[PDB]
Amino acid sequence: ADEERAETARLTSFIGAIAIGDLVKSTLGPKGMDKILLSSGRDASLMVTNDGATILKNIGVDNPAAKVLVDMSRVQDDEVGDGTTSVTVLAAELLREAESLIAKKIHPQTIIAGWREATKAAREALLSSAVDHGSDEVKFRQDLMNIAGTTLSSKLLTHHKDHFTKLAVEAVLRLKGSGNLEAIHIIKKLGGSLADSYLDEGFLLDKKIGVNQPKRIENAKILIANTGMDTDKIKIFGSRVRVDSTAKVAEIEHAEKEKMKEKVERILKHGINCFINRQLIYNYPEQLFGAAGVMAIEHADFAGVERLALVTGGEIASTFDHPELVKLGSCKLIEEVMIGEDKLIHFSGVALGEACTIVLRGATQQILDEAERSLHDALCVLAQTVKDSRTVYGGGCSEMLMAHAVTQLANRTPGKEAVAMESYAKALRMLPTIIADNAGYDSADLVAQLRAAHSEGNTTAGLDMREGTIGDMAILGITESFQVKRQVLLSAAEAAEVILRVDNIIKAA
Amino acid sequence: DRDKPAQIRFSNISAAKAVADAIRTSLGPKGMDKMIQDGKGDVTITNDGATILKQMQVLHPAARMLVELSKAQDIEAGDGTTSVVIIAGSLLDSCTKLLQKGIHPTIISESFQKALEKGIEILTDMSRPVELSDRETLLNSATTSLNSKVVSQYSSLLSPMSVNAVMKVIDPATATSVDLRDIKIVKKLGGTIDDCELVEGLVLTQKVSNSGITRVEKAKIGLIQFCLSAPKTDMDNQIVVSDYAQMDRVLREERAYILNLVKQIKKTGCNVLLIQKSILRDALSDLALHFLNKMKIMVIKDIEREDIEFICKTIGTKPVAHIDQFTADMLGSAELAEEVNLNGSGKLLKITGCASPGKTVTIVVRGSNKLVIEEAERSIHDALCVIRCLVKKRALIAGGGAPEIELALRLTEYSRTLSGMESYCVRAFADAMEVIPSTLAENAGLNPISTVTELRNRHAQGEKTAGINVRKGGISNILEELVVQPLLVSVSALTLATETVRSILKID
Amino acid sequence: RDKPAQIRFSNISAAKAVADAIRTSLGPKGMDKMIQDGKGDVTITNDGATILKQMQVLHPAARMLVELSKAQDIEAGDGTTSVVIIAGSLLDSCTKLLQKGIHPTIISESFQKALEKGIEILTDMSRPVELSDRETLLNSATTSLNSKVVSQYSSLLSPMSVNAVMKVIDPATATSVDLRDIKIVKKLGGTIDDCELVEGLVLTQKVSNSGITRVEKAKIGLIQFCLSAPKTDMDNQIVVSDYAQMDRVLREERAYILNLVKQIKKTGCNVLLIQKSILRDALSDLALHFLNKMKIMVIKDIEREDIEFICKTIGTKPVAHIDQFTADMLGSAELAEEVNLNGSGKLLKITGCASPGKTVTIVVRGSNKLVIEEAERSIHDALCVIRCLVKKRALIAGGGAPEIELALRLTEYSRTLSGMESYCVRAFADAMEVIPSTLAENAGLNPISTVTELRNRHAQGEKTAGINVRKGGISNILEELVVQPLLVSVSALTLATETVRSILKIDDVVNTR
Amino acid sequence: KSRLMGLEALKSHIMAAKAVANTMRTSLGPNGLDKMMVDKDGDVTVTNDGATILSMMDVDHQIAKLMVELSKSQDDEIGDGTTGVVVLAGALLEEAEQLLDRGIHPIRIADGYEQAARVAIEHLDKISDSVLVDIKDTEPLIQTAKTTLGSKVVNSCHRQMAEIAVNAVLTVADMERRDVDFELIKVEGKVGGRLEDTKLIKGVIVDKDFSHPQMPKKVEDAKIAILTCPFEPPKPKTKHKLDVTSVEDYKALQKYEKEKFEEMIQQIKETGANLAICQWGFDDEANHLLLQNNLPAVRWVGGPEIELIAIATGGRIVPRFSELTAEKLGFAGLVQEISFGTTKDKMLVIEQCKNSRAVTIFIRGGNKMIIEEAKRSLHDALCVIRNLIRDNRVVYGGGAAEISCALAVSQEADKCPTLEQYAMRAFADALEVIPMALSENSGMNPIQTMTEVRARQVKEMNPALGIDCLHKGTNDMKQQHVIETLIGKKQQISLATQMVRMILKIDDIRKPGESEE
Repeated sequence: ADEERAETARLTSFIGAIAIGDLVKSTLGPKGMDKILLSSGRDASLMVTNDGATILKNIGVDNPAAKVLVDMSRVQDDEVGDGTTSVTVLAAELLREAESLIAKKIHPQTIIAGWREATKAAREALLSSAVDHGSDEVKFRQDLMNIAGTTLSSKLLTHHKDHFTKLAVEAVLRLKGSGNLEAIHIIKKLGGSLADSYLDEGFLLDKKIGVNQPKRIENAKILIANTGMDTDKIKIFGSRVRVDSTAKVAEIEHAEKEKMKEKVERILKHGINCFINRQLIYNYPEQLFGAAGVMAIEHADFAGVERLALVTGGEIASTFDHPELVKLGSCKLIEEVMIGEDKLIHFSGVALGEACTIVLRGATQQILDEAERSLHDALCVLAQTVKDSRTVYGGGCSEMLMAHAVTQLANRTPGKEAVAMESYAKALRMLPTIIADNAGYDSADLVAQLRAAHSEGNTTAGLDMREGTIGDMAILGITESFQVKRQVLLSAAEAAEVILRVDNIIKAA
Repeated sequence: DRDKPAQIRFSNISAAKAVADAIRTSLGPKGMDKMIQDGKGDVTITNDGATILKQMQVLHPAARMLVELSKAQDIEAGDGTTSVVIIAGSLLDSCTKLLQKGIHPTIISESFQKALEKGIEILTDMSRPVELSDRETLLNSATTSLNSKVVSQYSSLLSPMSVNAVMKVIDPATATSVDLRDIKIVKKLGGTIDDCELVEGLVLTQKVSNSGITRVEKAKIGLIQFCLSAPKTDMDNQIVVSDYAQMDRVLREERAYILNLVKQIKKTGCNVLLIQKSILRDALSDLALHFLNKMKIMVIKDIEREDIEFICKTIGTKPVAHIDQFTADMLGSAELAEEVNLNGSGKLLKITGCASPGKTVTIVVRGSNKLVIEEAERSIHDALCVIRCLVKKRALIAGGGAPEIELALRLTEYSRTLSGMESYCVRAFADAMEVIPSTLAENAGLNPISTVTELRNRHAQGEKTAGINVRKGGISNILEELVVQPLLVSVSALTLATETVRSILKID
Repeated sequence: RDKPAQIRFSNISAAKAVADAIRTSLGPKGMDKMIQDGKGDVTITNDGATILKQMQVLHPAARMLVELSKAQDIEAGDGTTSVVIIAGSLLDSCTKLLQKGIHPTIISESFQKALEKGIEILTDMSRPVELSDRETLLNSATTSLNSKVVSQYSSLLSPMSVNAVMKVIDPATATSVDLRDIKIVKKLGGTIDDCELVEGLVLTQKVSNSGITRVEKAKIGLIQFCLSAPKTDMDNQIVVSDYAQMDRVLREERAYILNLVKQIKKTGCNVLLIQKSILRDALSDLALHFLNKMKIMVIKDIEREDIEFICKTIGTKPVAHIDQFTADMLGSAELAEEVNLNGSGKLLKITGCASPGKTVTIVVRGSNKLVIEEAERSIHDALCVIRCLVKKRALIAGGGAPEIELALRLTEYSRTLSGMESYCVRAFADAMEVIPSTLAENAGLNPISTVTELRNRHAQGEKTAGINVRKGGISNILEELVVQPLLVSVSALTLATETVRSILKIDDVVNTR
Repeated sequence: KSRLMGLEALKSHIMAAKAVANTMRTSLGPNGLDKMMVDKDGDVTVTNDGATILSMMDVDHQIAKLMVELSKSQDDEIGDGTTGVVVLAGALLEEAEQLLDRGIHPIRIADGYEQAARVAIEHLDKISDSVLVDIKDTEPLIQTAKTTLGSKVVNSCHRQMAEIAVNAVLTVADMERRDVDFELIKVEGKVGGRLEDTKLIKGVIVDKDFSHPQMPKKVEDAKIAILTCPFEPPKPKTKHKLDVTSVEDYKALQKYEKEKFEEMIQQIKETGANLAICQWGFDDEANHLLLQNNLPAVRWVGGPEIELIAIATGGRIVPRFSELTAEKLGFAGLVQEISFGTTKDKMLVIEQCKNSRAVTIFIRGGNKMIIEEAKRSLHDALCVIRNLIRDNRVVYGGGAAEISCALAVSQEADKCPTLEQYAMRAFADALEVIPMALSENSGMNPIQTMTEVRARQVKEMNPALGIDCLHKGTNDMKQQHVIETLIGKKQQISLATQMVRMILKIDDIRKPGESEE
């Protein structure tokens, strides 16, 4: 196994991971330019990305240091949502620094040293640019509407965001201080328009067994079950699948019917008007639920039967291991109703009040799953925005603010730490270059002016990639929540600092 | 880099003009055929945009964008497959330099996609409204386009049949897009051109009813996606006899399926039955289907699914894949349904009249032989297409690429009116319109170089009069020899250039 | 950039191999060099103490060492290899220390700190011995003369060296008995047996034939004056075309000058050292033999040696034309003696004169200059090592041996400094063990028996002693009669310290066009 | 056939060794830098602890192969210097090489290294304190078990791991000899918690068999029934389906299980716990019917486990249903059923005071690699006191002791002379290479910070204060709280000075032509 010493791994660390920070910063900003997605080894079919996380997920990279970023990318993208393309570049921004610093004789120990303290200096300046908006519900309304769709900006489909973010803020407006994304039932379902993407108050199922089970019911008891029917679960009502004798295989079906039929009983005898099964429902027990006033929905959504268990107050049957014994889902309203082109089974009267079904309606699924990809990262920031209602002034504003802050701190520090810390806030100054140069406008003008603006200090005028020029952050909607920034300010310098301690790399590959 | 992406997008910019150039000297019938060797290594002689790009092709992203272009033109229109590919490389010249001229490619695109908006604004302004409710003005710009274009012979017969289908399927005044979904292109084998018909109910390809009713009134349209044969293992029926002592015991329960579902057809009642093919459906018991026929339901056994699809949605015969789904209601109700050996030779089940979603008409392409049936296709269809363009964007316009050269003249000055860093953009944009008729004034012969010179000036002078006669290929009138663009044939190709280009300019 | 390192490394490289090819030293080692040159010229060279200077090497640091080769030879005249053998002993540590994370600056004072402490310990191993002592003169000469050319004529040269120094001795432990002072002159003929110490000033000139003064009563030479005569300094309108009138000019030219040389002998001059310049012809060959008619020792084109020593000793200046006679700026002379031993050689001996309390003029003789130079360079370096003992009164271990004593003990000061250069000292404190094992270098087969022992031979002898490098056998390195004053070794270290420290500042690429 | 001569072999042994040694010296201290491992599969892992990463490193070259084998015995007793041996074993290496290239025999200075190793040992043994106690060690163990965690996994002190790592030793330290061994306590990695979430257990623990969560989770007595025999009907890793001669015989089959449950519960009840540890995972449809008879059976757990948890109590496993015996059943001081993680089920926690032959610190983590290097932390904090148990002993420095250790060996060189003076030259400096090579991977001059304590060792002796592993501005090996068993440093010397000599073993470097392939 081959030992990579300092510069071998470290250059290999830069070339990939900084370029990994590049094609993603090529996507940084909505005017971060579209990157045609050229996949590695499979799927020649090409999307075109305004968000670099795709590339990271689409294109695999051989650089191990770059293999780290995609995960850190997914750290943001999953945990924090937005900040995904950004966490990758700021590290590369700090890596571009260590390009010199290493060859400039600075040991990566020191390179972490300043960035250890410097990370908070920006955090603290971004704690200073952290100011609570959303301290009022109307604020919170528009504070969501601020950073809700702001999450959707670079992300390829910012257009239906008009209808989407209104949906996205309403469901979280309904959360009312208690973030629940499981009480939001996420259904990406084709049909109708994309502006026909919808938010139900209640639960819902994209699964419809059909109209051969009762469609609408009031005061309905929903059985939440993995209970099988043709599947032959426990508690013999009549012969299940087995051979106990010559003719015992024949005693199966008719008594399996009775078993299916008393697996109506056990299921029905809950008193249900709806039986929602995450597993199969055979047609006779199905239709015998349809004859029992029970709506039996086959193989209903895993997450749905799970959220129906969460939002509606249901318990899973333990896979019929509670033949009569399982607590029901209880939703006073059953609606089999068409959102889009598809009849979907709506459930209201559910246990949770925040319980909602956001129905994302694809006019095409490429935008639909994209709506769902743009949906939750907002909801990620939103639940964050819920818990901490606040903003930070983006578009380079707080960047340059933090830049002028940490640098002037890198000016009052400047021991071994500033060697990193001057290298630190320059990245805070270098990302404002990225979006504006993505915007195709001189940063050296704007940045160095944004510098002056934030060398005067600023919460307001910041580089607006919408305008492509320096402009207000008043909470204009391009003012970012403190939610993602702190996470990126945490997550970004890490992978840099992470590779900073391991230049030594032993490779048996 | 953006430059490696540039060099990529230049390669995109380049290859997008590369194979699309075979389309450019192919513009119109005066545009020329290109013999095209194929991945199979076969010469293919094609003058048209949709065929050339989609027939022999390569792996480059531009080639991916090529096939999108006429196709996006097709779903919009089906008319202007070539022209939509002519506008790309036009802009691709307007595009490439602005990079090299120091303009950011989003600014280049947000120019051109906006330059589109302001630009194509005056197209409809230059344009003229025509009546989409009146059959003639429909048939006019339908056939006037067909007079401007190749298909005449059975069109002037079936272009009114087109509009006869169109007039039937036009509910509103803008006539929506006249979705050809409201129309049904169908083909009978025997018969001549004049046998081409328009039926509110749906004509069905062949039919099979053995003991059954050949013509049935107020006809419940049955759908059997189930079987008339008990489910198969080694046979069509459920009978497999390995023992007689068991066969008496097998006798008992095999008697139902042939009876029940068959009778269930007339238990729910059916005047008709749609049944997919004995290959499309496991087994169809004829011994059951005979009694099923003999119940005097109208059985079309082994019927194609895509007609069933058009039966399901357009005349409202709702899906029955199952007995749980088989009811009298999910049956369509055919005001008449008839097996028709008439209109030449061969059987066709004709639902004649129906309760239908939309306005459903089946236009059955027919001709003395198969190609003459195929001659009847674009005879109905091309007019339907130029109509569905004329209706989707209501106004008509004088065609022939004059509005290209016409508004190419103007938007430049209006680009120049914009100032900003995109004036040079939008002007380059505006210029690109000129090359489409250039190639046209090229391909039709002689001098394109002159043609657009005076025209764009004539378009500051006479405009709509002086233009490119596709026959003449020079300064002329598309009004004097009538060349009409139903706006959507133009309005289609407008954004499709800018869109993929905006993408491929934004593409890294 | 990379430019400084490589050539600086090459300064440490190209000069080291030269300095590494050096040590064959002290007697019978290696095989003779009959040297086809870089130009192909074939040349025989032995006893590399002289070959150092003789060696022709290019490259910046490599030619530096030949220029550094005289550094020991220029002031001292004993153990000329001592600086060149250690010229690579510093280049030993050079590579490592540049590669050790130690700056050329930190390596610069490293040489100093190693030089500073080195010459310090050498004083402890310098045994002070009397500056005027006949023995510490004779034996210093002897030990040298034993190593120098003549080991027999040493018994003649060593006291003559003593007697030459003890005449000019300015007894001190500081600078005295310079080389400008003692005048070492060579005379064809006689013998090294007849090499004569002469207290008085002896000028070595080309004297015309004989029948001239070996005797007393002479006014000294060093005259620049021409003899003005018709057809010399005087106008003659006699025109020369015909042979007879061309004959009339030389006769008045020749007949007149013989009165001038009488006026020159009238000055009391039996000797004239005539300027190598010419006022016209200065003194013509008419004038010169007329001078020889007056028994006046006369050399036209006299050497610069007898011009300055006659100024240094006899106190002599030119005198004017002898018609103008003289200012008597000619110094005091009495015996003008041309020794003819079998007639060989022309030697001007002034016995009694003005003298600056100094300048013994020792006449070095023999059957030939080769026999003469057997004594001359030997008596010189005998004078020199005596001069060195007059310079520094002491005798230390000879032949590079004490550096190995200085090796171990400087390794102790490697600890006492406790600095970044203490490591530098340490690397070089072990780089002075190299010479004795390396002096054995070049001769022969089955090598290694010499090496680590000569290292250990002092190491095993604690900080006291080891085998002699020039003598042999286990003893004190210091007291052998291989002995040199402390000057020679503290010279060598001081000399190589600087020029090799320049390498540390040698950087980039810069060349005068 | 390849034939190497003398240095040639050596020079061939020099190539990767120093390169491997080079990777060690930038790993030295928090100043140092971890060694990432990309596997033969390409698996990218940050690692350390040379024998560990040298086991991950594929050893082709010969001298590296002992570096896995030598450093093995290094990590066991000590826990540190495994990354530090190859430093000196690489540092002392070219010491001899250049001497061999100075013409010095392998016959000559190679003894001198060990001969200087003992005297450096002898010198080391004075430095700081050969003395600790079960109380004193704790603070060294604190500053060990703070930083041992606080180097590898986090940099922060995690106390619940810190002193529980040392007390786990201290729990079995006094079980034997006043000496634990490194197996005599165990570190069990599983992640249900965070890093700080851990279980100090005086016996082994497993996740209990749960055949359904709603069935009651119970624990009783002090004792456990460890079972090869049936606890309830056993199942031998083999399905048993439903075959009954009548529709009533299925419900008649239902009683057979439950009655044989309680019967063999009753047969386990009198013997040990009511709980199983059963070498047979039985039918989980039936197991939760016994979990409905409660008294939870621990089943579907390894056959080695019933062996493990038995012997960890000093007990046995009941081989046969007729062999049921309390001694053939395992034990505990307390068997308790405690939740593994916060949310998940309750693992059976067997805390064994009826014997502890392994006191298992069970550890949780946010992730493996952290709980790994938290485990890998614990192991060293466990290994360092495995020195302490034998002699309670420590020292402060690699830049305090060694520069001082060298300082004796330093002038001792010229006290040697002839053979080993060049050894104790090349020995002493090779010691000071480590503070050098650590000052190397520090932000400081490896010469100057070595010069730092050099002047300090020309001043202070046996220093508690030496250069910075913790990378501070002040260098105090006591107050950097770099703490290493003077056994370990001694053993390290013995182990680090070892390999270089060993490449000299016999005169045969002779290969058929394959010394590596």
